[PDB]
Amino acid sequence: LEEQQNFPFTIQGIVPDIVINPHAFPSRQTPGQLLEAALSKGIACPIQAYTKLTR
Amino acid sequence: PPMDYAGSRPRLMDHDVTLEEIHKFFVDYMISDTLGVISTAHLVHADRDPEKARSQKCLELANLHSRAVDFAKTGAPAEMPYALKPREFPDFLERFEKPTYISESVFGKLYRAVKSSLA
Amino acid sequence: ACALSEAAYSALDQPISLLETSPLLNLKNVLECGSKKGQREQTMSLYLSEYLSKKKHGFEYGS
Amino acid sequence: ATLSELAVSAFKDAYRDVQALAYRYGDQSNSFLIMSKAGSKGNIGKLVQHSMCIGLQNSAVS
Amino acid sequence: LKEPKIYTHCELDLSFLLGVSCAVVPFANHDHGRRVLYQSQKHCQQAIGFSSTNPNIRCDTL
Amino acid sequence: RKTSKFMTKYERARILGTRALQISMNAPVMVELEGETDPLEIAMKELRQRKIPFTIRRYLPDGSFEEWGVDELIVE
Amino acid sequence: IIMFEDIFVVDKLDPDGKKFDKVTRVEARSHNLEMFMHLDVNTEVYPLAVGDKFTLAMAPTLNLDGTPDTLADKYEYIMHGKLYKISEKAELYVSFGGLLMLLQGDPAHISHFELDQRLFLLMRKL
Amino acid sequence: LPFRGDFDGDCLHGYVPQSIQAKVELDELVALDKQLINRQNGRNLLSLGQDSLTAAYLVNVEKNCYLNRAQMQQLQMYCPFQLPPPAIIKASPSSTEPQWTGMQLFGMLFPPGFDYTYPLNNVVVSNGELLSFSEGSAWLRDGEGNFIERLLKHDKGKVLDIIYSAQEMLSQWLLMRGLSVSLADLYLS
RNA sequence: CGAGAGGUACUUUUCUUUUCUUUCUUCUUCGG
Ligand SMILES: [Mg+2]
Repeated sequence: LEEQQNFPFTIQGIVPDIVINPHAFPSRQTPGQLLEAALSKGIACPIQAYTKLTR
Repeated sequence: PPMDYAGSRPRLMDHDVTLEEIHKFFVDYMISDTLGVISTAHLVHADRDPEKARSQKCLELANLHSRAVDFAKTGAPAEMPYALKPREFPDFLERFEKPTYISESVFGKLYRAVKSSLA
Repeated sequence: ACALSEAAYSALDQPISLLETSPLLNLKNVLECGSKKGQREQTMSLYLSEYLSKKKHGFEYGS
Repeated sequence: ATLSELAVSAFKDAYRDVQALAYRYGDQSNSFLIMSKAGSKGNIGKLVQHSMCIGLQNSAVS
Repeated sequence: LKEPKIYTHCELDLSFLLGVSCAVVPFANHDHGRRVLYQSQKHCQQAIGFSSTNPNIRCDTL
Repeated sequence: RKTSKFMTKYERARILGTRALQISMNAPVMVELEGETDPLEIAMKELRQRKIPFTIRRYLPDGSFEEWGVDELIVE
Repeated sequence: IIMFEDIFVVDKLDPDGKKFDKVTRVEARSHNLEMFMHLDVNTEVYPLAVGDKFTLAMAPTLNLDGTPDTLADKYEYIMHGKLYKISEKAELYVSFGGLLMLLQGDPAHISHFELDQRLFLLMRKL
Repeated sequence: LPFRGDFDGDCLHGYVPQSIQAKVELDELVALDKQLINRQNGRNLLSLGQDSLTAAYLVNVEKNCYLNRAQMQQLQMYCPFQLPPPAIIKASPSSTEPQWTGMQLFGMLFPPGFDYTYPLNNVVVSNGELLSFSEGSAWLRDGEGNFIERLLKHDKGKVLDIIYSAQEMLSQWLLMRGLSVSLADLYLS
């Protein structure tokens, strides 16, 4: 349970919530969690026309 | 120690010669005739490689020569393989088109000893 | 026995093909080989002599 | 059963050149290549199924 | 369906061949077959979420 | 007393366990302690200084035995 | 103080690229000594093309006034390492903390170097 | 690796001894200081994990990510041995500080009287200094000639803190670097 | 106190250099 001041922070000030190991990905062979993360990130960030969006 | 003397197995047909198989043997003697390259490749592979006439590349060529001199007797070709041609000729040859190289064996010394005499 | 059982737990319990078997079953058949009966197979393995190599491709012709 | 047994081994050695394409196209900063060359977790057979193609799929049961 | 008219039948969706706990998993054909079997069977029944909109008529053990 | 000339670890772990139980039961230590209260720290020093009156009855599989001494044995 | 000074010119790079983000093992044949050289140079920090010339000094010290462990600041690629193999047409084997060197030349040019000694590597691109 | 488990919800039950005769022979035959040799094959029982193995591979195969003095003195706080010479006086005409290579950082875990040689990966260690390494593995993993087995054959009295210092220092270095898996690794182009 | 159910619990546990061949159409050797 790490404190908020010790996490690697993004330039917008967004600290991560749950940090997982990169080693669990080549053994378990789970692609699509990163795709779900990249889809849910592109949904939630604002566009600097929100219609016709890949949801 | 000496080498083997028994050649390949003879090929016997179940019928008589119809005077066309002799034509096929005469025409197919031109192709698959590598008798002109075995004695050349042995002479270069004994110049470029130490412990000459006792390495494996000399024994396969000595077996292929004994198989190729029996091509007029039995119908078994030589089949000279790849990765055995030298692609480089010594000094004691008349091949002035190949990318030759200076021979360090006794044959290069005997080739230079006549150039020392004709000078 | 612990060094053999540790190799027995950490072994593949799935067969490779229909002709071969699993590495666990191959260890089980070797360790439990004193059953003195079963399946009437009795597989043998013959070899070749030394003087067959005096001919050209003598081993293949002999086999 | 024997023609499949002589073809699984004939696919598994011809697939060794198909699996050798992850080093040409992949970069040296790839995390899967680093974790496979280090021997910590995974190999190139997991990276081929991740990126290029799954490959041979067979079962030992009739 | 659009270019060849040689089918005379069509499916509603390809993702409706799975269960109710498997068709809601995103990128289900991208993951390994052993890893989606954990999520669709064991991890879906143990995930704490909604319980009831009326906890007064429910006296269940836990 | 012509078997191994070296004290094994299995006999050492029992000799130290006996000496710790003896010192824990208020016995006079044969070695001079200098600022120590743990009985195992006194037992290891008594084993390394060869000042303990124990004898090892090393039994043989034939039926006989070979009575050894701690000071006769050596510890590495 | 300096026991080796020569004018090198490169001929080959081992990755032979621009942004490989790795170390490059150069191949430099020298003038008027016929000496071959292998050296791992960080191209991304210290750039080196194929065709340019550079000098190279190898001194065991830097302050040029004795005191074996004011300094030589006329170079731009000062390194430090140890010579661990003089196994000879002699050739040296110097490792600068992981970057390997192979100074192979005549046996008369390299004779004052001892075994397991600490020596530097001075370089300047003219 | 001795327990053959992971942090997965996997429980681990312990037994507390009561008598002193069972307590004396517990840390003399059963403890980790006595179970150093793997009894199955004669090699070492403990080895590097995954984060330490990846950070030990990446600190040796890069050879271009140099560290300064303030990073080396920070990483030396977890290392048992002293500081080597910097070995990089000037890497640039605008370089105003001496830098430190990656293989000198891994060389601070070895004792000064330690020698190691692996001919398959060109690993040469002399006088406690990693001198050469070129594109190889299995000398950091479990094997017949790994450096942990040679360190256990060297002293076998102070290796349990060398592995702990390595696991601390490599985790600090990999946190200074950062290992991640993105979509560019999956795309492979 | 015994039976019936569901659940935690084996995770990759052994693929090997990633540099392996297409620049091809080239003198048989000895003595009459
Ligand atoms: Mg687990």
